[PDB]
Amino acid sequence: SQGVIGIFGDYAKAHDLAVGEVSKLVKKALSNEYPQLSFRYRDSIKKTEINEALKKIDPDLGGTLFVSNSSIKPDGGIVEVKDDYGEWRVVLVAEAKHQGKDIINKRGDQDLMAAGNAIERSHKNISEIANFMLSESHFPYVLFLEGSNFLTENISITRPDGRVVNLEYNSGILNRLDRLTAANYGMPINSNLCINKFVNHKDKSIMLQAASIYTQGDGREWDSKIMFEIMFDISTTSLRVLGRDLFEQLTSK
Amino acid sequence: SQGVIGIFGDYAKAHDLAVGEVSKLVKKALSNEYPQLSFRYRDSIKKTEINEALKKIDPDLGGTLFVSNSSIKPDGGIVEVKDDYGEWRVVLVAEAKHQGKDIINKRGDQDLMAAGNAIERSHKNISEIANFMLSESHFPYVLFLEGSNFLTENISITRPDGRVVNLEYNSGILNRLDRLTAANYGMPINSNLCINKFVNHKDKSIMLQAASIYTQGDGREWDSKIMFEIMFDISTTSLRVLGRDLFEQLTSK
Repeated sequence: SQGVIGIFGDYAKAHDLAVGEVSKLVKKALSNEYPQLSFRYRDSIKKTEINEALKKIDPDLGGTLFVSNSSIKPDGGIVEVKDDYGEWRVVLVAEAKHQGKDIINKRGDQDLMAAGNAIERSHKNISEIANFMLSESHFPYVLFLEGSNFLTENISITRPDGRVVNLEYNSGILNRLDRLTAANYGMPINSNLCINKFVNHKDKSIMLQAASIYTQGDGREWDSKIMFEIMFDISTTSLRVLGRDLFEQLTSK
Repeated sequence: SQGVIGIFGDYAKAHDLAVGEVSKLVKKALSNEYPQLSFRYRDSIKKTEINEALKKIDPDLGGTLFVSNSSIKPDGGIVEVKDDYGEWRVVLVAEAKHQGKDIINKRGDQDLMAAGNAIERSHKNISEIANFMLSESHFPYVLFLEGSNFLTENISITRPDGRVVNLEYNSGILNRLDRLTAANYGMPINSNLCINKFVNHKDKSIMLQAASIYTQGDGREWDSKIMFEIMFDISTTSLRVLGRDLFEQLTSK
C-alpha cells in the first residue's frame, strides 16, 4: 500500500521540486487518494474574494478595495476541495522563505550581509488568508523557513581557509525566527497546527488561527521529499475538518 | 472648559511633534484629565511579556523565545493605565508610516521611485500587540499612513517646468493602501475602531481585533494638532472599556 504517495514524494526530491511545484503534486495526490471529490490548484486570490467572503460573515466587514486587480499570491499556490454545496474550500496554502545566505557553498554593491527583516512581510500574506477563511474551522497555512537567520540549534561551519565559523543560533545579529512567531501564538515551531484551537476568555470562546511555521534550523536546505508529506499532513487534516461538509460526496456508495 | 486639551493640541502642531512625541503629550493629557489613575508611557515590549501574557491565557500558547532581548517597538510608544488590581493595561499604541515620496517639495543610487511594499512589515508590529492584548476587549492600535502611495482621492500636482502631473489614486503602480487593509477586516479606513467587534459564526462568537488605519489620502502630510485628538479619541475609548476594572480608583470620593 505505500505506493502512489511514495512515488510522488520520490519524484519531488528527484527534481528538487519548488515549494509551488510541490503543492501541484500535492493536489495530484490529494485527488488520487480521495477520488470522489474535485480538487483544484490555483495561485492567487483576487482581493475581491476576500471581501465577498467577509461581507458574508458580516456586512460591516470587507468593504474596501482601492486597486481592483489587487490579490494575495502565496508562493506555493493553493489547493481546494469542492464541498457538498458546490463551493470551494481551502485545503493547503504553502509559502517558503529563504532569508539567510551567510553559510552555503562595510556594505558592498549590496548591503552588509548580517541580518535583515524581510520576513516581517508576511503582514499581508497571512492576515489576508486567515481573513478569507474567517468562517472555516481550520487554517492550513504552512510556512517553510530556510536560511542562516532561522537556526534552531547552533552549528559551526568550516571555511575556505581553515576557519570553522561557530554560529550560535541565538545570536542577535543572526536570528530572525522570532519575527515570525507571533503568527502562531507562541506555539510549537515545526508542528501541524492545522486545526483551530478555541481559547476562551471571560465567557468567551475566541478562535485562534495559527500558521504552522516549519524550519530547518541546522542551516541545511529543505528536502523536497519531506516538503511533500508535511504539506500532505496539513492537507489531510483540512479534509479531516471539512468532513461533515463533504459526507455524501464520499457516500457515492 | 476647552482648555488643557486645547493648549496641548496647539503645542503639538506649533512644533510639528513626532508621532512618538505626540503619545507622550497624550499621556500628559490622559493623566491631567483623569488624575486618579496612574498613567505611564513606555516604548518597547520585551518579547517575554507577550509570552508571559500568552501563557496566562493558555499554557500551550507563548512558549518560544530564541533571542532573549527580542522586543516589539512601536514607532509612537505606548500609554498604559494602572488598573484596580495593580497591573498595567494598554491604552494607546501609535505607529506612523511614510511610504511615498513622489510628490513633496532606470534605478539610480537608489531604486526606481514608483512603488514599494515596505508597509507589509507591519507583520510583526501588530500581530505581536494584538496577541499581547488577547485578553483585553479592545485594540487601541493606531496607524498613520502618509505618502504618495496612500492616496484615497485623486490629486494632480503641478511641476517645476509647468507640467501638472495628474495622479490617479487607484493607479496600480502607485497605491499601496490595500496591503494594510487586512489589518482591519475590510472595515472603514480613518475611523476609531478601538472597541472589539464580536462576530459569531456557527454558534461561536469569535473576537476580531482591528487596527484603526488612518490616512491623509490627498498627499498632504499629517497635521500634528489633529494627530493629538485622534490618538486621544482612541485613548478615551480604551478607558471607556477599562471602566469596570478602574471603578474604585475613580471612586476616591
